[PDB]
Amino acid sequence: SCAIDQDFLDAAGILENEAIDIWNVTNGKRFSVYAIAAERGSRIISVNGAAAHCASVGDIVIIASFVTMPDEEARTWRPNVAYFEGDNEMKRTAKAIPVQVA
Amino acid sequence: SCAIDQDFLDAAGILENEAIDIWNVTNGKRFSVYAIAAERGSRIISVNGAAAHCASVGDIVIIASFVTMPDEEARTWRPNVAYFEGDNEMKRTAKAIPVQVA
Amino acid sequence: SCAIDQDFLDAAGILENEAIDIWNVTNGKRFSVYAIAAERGSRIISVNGAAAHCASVGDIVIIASFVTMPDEEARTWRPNVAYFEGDNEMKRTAKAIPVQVA
Amino acid sequence: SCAIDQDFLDAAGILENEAIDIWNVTNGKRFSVYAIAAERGSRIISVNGAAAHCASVGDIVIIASFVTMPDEEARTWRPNVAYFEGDNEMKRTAKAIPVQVA
Amino acid sequence: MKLTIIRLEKFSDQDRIDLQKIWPEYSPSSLQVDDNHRIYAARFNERLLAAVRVTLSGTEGALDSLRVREVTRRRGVGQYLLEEVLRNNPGVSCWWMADAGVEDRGVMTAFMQALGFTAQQGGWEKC
Amino acid sequence: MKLTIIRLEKFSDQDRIDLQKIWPEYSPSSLQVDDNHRIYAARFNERLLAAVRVTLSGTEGALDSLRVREVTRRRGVGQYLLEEVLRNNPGVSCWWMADAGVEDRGVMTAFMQALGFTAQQGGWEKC
Amino acid sequence: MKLTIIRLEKFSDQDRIDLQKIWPEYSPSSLQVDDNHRIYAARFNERLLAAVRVTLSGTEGALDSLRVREVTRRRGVGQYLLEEVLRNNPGVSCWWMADAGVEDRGVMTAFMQALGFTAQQGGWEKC
Amino acid sequence: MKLTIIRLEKFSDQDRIDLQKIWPEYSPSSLQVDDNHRIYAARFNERLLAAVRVTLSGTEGALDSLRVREVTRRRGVGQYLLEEVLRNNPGVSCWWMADAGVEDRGVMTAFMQALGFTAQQGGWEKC
Amino acid sequence: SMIRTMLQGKLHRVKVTHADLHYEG
Amino acid sequence: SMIRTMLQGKLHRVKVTHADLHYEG
Amino acid sequence: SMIRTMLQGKLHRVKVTHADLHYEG
Amino acid sequence: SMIRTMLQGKLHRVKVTHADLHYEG
Ligand SMILES: CC(=O)SCCNC(=O)CCNC(=O)[C@H](O)C(C)(C)COP(=O)(O)OP(=O)(O)OC[C@H]1O[C@@H](n2cnc3c(N)ncnc32)[C@H](O)[C@@H]1OP(=O)(O)O
Ligand SMILES: CC(=O)SCCNC(=O)CCNC(=O)[C@H](O)C(C)(C)COP(=O)(O)OP(=O)(O)OC[C@H]1O[C@@H](n2cnc3c(N)ncnc32)[C@H](O)[C@@H]1OP(=O)(O)O
Ligand SMILES: CC(=O)SCCNC(=O)CCNC(=O)[C@H](O)C(C)(C)COP(=O)(O)OP(=O)(O)OC[C@H]1O[C@@H](n2cnc3c(N)ncnc32)[C@H](O)[C@@H]1OP(=O)(O)O
Ligand SMILES: CC(=O)SCCNC(=O)CCNC(=O)[C@H](O)C(C)(C)COP(=O)(O)OP(=O)(O)OC[C@H]1O[C@@H](n2cnc3c(N)ncnc32)[C@H](O)[C@@H]1OP(=O)(O)O
Ligand SMILES: [Cl-]
Ligand SMILES: [Cl-]
Ligand SMILES: [Cl-]
Ligand SMILES: [Cl-]
Ligand SMILES: [Mg+2]
Ligand SMILES: [Mg+2]
Ligand SMILES: [Mg+2]
Ligand SMILES: [Mg+2]
Repeated sequence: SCAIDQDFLDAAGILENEAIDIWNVTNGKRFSVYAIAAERGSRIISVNGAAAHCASVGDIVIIASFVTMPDEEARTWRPNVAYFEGDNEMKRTAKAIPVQVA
Repeated sequence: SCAIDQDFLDAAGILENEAIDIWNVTNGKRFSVYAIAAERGSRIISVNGAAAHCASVGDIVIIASFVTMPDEEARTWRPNVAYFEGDNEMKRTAKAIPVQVA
Repeated sequence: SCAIDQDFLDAAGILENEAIDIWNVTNGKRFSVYAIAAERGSRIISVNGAAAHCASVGDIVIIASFVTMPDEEARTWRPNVAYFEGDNEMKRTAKAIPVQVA
Repeated sequence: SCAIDQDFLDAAGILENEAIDIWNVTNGKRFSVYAIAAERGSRIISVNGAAAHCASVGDIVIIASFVTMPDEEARTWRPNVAYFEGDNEMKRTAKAIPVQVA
Repeated sequence: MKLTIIRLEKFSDQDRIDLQKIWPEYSPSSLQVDDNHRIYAARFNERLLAAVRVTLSGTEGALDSLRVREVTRRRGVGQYLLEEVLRNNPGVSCWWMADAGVEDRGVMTAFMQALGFTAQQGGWEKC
Repeated sequence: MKLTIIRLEKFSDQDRIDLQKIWPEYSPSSLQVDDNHRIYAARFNERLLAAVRVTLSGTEGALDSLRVREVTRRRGVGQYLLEEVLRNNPGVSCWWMADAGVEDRGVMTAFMQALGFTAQQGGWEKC
Repeated sequence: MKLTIIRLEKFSDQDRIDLQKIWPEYSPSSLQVDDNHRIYAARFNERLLAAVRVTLSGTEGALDSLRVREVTRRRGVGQYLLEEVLRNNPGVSCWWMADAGVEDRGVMTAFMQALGFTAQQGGWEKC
Repeated sequence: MKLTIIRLEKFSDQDRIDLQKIWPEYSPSSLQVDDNHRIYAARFNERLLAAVRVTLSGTEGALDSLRVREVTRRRGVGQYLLEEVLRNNPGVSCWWMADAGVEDRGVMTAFMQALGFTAQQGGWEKC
Repeated sequence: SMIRTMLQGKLHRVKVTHADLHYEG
Repeated sequence: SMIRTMLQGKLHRVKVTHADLHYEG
Repeated sequence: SMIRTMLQGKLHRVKVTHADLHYEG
Repeated sequence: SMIRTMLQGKLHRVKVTHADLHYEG
């Protein structure tokens, strides 16, 4: 349902066959699918099958994966975040989102 | 809510009473329900009750089930995939989806 | 978000504060909320707060709860089903849904 | 996707990076995102990115988090509830919702 | 619709097809129904899953030909069928079922006992 | 709406019905309210869940007739009711509740103690 | 579309590009196809993932040049490719594959054996 | 927008407010910027979270006044800020930061070391 | 160690008695 | 102790044979 | 070994202060 | 024994390269 360049999967810690959520910044649709692999280096983000009703080529999306863990571990957990610009050029990876200030 | 030929449940490793997601290729709707059994050999896919607002007879859908497991197991996990054509004739079962190439 | 006669919670094995899904047979909307208790014997099904955008008085709904368990247990699991007619009169409880035949 | 005053996160027992559901009382939309922290005392509830298609400034929302636990623990579980009025002034915290009566 | 126990007085074409699958040994007509000779059936999603014949003689009643389709066994269909036959015939104080044609008597006894019947020579009683 | 503690000065038809369920022993009128003789109630989803009578004499105050509907006990309704009565009567430095009509004094003591009251002969005090 | 095994009789521009990636050592034309000299390929999402050459001589058939793109190995593509070549050539009772050009014979043997072929001197047979 | 490291050449009203919160000890103007005296800041969701002053002398550069808002510490803001200052000044082969005003030198050393700087008498170096 | 999500129970065809945006919720 | 949600299996492009609001459901 | 999904906590009737498509997110 | 659902990772503002109803899916 969504094929993703393997390098992007690794950066964000997403697995082939893992459930993922897609939030479409362009058209506001929010949908859940699973990841398949695309060829490393291809830069591909392919929205396939029934999911293609929910995005078009050129749409800017945010792709997330969620895990479960005990409360004690979740208090120190750090997510794997990867940031893109342009034609799917990876600009930065990080392990935390900053605090939004007034 | 969705009754499914028992042979199709077995092929995909879906259980009676298991939560399932339905993605409608025909009309783009995405909904979650649970599986009930239909008679083995009947080829039936029956969308029942409130779910029948979301599909019509003749619609082509994709039915999926999701499981949880520890990270280490998930890295080697292989899904149970079954592929249909025509009037619900099962053409192939498989344990992996290929890599999409450029 | 949904207050439910305590006798109905007990019949279906739903707990106060448990996540539940509501599928509206009348208007086709599907939403997820949590259960609160209503007074035993009141027959009440109250859709409250933001959820009241999704149902009206008189709508016929199906309310479900989902649990997780290991694969081996799930193969023998039997759900708690309760069936209503008229003004929320409980007609039957059961532990299985039959097989749909051709 | 949703930044929330740290004091509000603590009151409700929500963690930075925890999945949350948002139910919009104003416009009826229901969406799921994750929490990020906003500056303590800021009173901020910021709906960011693709989620901003689903709420506007001034909308009244209900933000919830869900956890899983064994059946035996869930029978005595008490949720962390915090109640607001006006410009995000916290009026009360509680550990139970009352029973709705006829 | 949900599982419902019906008394059959007239048969649709579909009822005829489904009853063939339940009772392949009967070819009805040959199924004469009247006030004392009744057929009860279990209906789910517009199909008959199970049926039983009931012969009423006032305070005595007899059951025969109880069968649930093999595809939908052990999901409570036979029990609800028999429960509802008893409840809708509150005048009957003594019920008898012969062990005639029963494919597996030991399963039938387990079932009948779950329903409050006592095993006797040649059948099961609730009186 | 969410649980809210209100001072009742006038009673709607609904308030009359709900107060019958809270205090079946009182038949009001007979519930005369004025500036020194107050009824506070806990309202949730347009119904009264609990109520208490308050008698003010300047820096002294008395509470009587505290009851939470049995259906909604142990969900913090009584505690919030008493908290808000104290907070909205900041002039009162000495509070007394008699053990009159209390169904279970040992539960009442546990409750009153959780609220900072001391058990005394014949009631509970916070002074 | 889902993984599909096709017999290639004509080549699109895309087929030419994909076959370069599968068989960089061949530069076709040089790929002459006709009724007895066939190319089968595995197609997924509008790209060729794998291909094999088949030489038919009635009840004898030979396979050469089997390759799956390295990016999509161990996902069942080679097995389905060979399965479908056998199934679509039911006249062939003896199949041979030479060990020519095989990069890793020990992986090839594991694969061929999974497909019911026997390792022989110089290749694998199913006859 | 996501965390971004910017060189500040002009200050908006908002930049002035945010820089007061970062550096309450400075009252700018007094912040003269030019080609060799630069301010880099970390911007997130339209606010400045952190800033540092940079003094360039060809192949030598000095850093001073590094501070991340206490509310958003230990989320990688300081590290990205310093990374990007180094990367955008590829002419500089020797960097120095004095231990002036540092609130906790032992945290600063841990940080600077994570960034490849060596603790020296009076500051940290990367040369 | 694979964990399944299963229907636990269901209330089939109850009717909504009250619906109010201002109730809690 | 991190637990992942994984595709278990899928029925790819089946066709709906029956759809009825009054069936159970 | 049946595991339930339970309300953990809730913020009841907060008001949105900011909504921006370009904020992170 | 309370288990939380946490963001694991995210791809922030990738652009869709292909969208096809007939691709697998
Ligand atoms: C022409 C003619 O028809 S002649 C008559 C021929 N009829 C036969 O030969 C009977 C064929 N068998 C059947 O039709 C069925 O197997 C029946 C009628 C015996 C039972 O019907 P079912 O719908 O499967 O039973 P149901 O699910 O309602 O069972 C209720 C209880 O019966 C008992 N029971 C039913 N089947 C079994 C079994 N195989 N083993 C042990 N106990 C059983 C159990 O206590 C069960 O309750 P539980 O599942 O809560 O444990
Ligand atoms: C005419 C007339 O009305 S005469 C007066 C008659 N009134 C009576 O007889 C009193 C009847 N009982 C009640 O109405 C209630 O049981 C009350 C007022 C005592 C308590 O009200 P509730 O809403 O149930 O109590 P609430 O949930 O606010 O309890 C707060 C704290 O009190 C204590 N408490 C309350 N009930 C109990 C109990 N049954 N056992 C032990 N402690 C208790 C606990 O510490 C509790 O805090 P926790 O739950 O965090 O442990
Ligand atoms: C010009 C020319 O082309 S000359 C020919 C050159 N060709 C070569 O050098 C072959 C290069 N290798 C390949 O192309 C592939 O690795 C192939 C053809 C051998 C196998 O293709 P794949 O699609 O990867 O195999 P597939 O996934 O269908 O494997 C099926 C079964 O084969 C066996 N198998 C495949 N690969 C391996 C392996 N690396 N180790 C052990 N067994 C294997 C396994 O039993 C496997 O089943 P399982 O995964 O259920 O365990
Ligand atoms: C006028 C004037 O401004 S004078 C200058 C005054 N400045 C000061 O007094 C400095 C005040 N402190 C700060 O501003 C910050 O605490 C800083 C700059 C030292 C670090 O900034 P932060 O954004 O919190 O650090 P960042 O999260 O990027 O940390 C990166 C690495 O540094 C190290 N580090 C940072 N903080 C700590 C800490 N408290 N303890 C140990 N190591 C730390 C760690 O290795 C960390 O990596 P990890 O989290 O992957 O373990
Ligand atoms: Cl989960
Ligand atoms: Cl789960
Ligand atoms: Cl779960
Ligand atoms: Cl979960
Ligand atoms: Mg049955
Ligand atoms: Mg209470
Ligand atoms: Mg393969
Ligand atoms: Mg930081």
